[PDB]
Amino acid sequence: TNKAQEIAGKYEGYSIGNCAMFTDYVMGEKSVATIVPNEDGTINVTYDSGSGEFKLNNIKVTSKTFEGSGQVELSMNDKPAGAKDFTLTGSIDEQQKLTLKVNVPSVMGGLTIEFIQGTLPISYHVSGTYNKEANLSVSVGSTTYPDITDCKVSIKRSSDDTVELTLKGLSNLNSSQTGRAMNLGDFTVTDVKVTSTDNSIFKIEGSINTTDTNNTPITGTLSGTVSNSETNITFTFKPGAMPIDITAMFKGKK
Repeated sequence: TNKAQEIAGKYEGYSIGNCAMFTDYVMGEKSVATIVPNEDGTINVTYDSGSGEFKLNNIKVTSKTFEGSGQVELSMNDKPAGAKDFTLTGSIDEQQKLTLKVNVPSVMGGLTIEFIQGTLPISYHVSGTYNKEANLSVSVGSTTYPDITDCKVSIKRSSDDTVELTLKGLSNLNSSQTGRAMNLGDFTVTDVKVTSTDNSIFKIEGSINTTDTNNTPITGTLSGTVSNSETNITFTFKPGAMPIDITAMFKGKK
């Protein structure tokens, strides 16, 4: 059994992209890499990333590792993206998992794409910037303040099933006829848990225990959902030593 056969196979997973302009972007959720031995002991590799198919032929294998270069027609969108040069490196680890990385240096400051074997982490289904059709409605006791439309929530992956969530816009709170506004800043809630019973509606939940951008302590909880680019989140928190909670309901689209 030669070295090419030792790494032969269909490997399934997902593909993540990084360039000068964005990081951790999903290039494909159901990517496939296929390594097939030739009679002479070389391999052909086909990597369907989901935003481009990368092919190499007649490549040599060393210590479960390979590399090569070629041309790819990228399809991050449908449009006729002309051929670009790429280099590809790949290796199979001791547990038979494939790691694969491609560099397309001539586009967007340097585009790299990584193949990661297995299922897409759930946190990718909630991460993003929800600043479209956005609204933030704040209430305390019997007061409901005017709608804030200058606001957003940003969600960043922290692990497979946790995220970091920043609410911006509370600084724009204006007084109501029934009460004065509070001075409130932006804040970030780490360790927010991501779950789903159907892989279509995603629940985000966590306790809040931090300080805002004016250093006011913020304590409480948040609860929301993401589905098809829309989020709805209720934050219930106490600023400082305030003996009543405030509620902020956010909605927006990414």
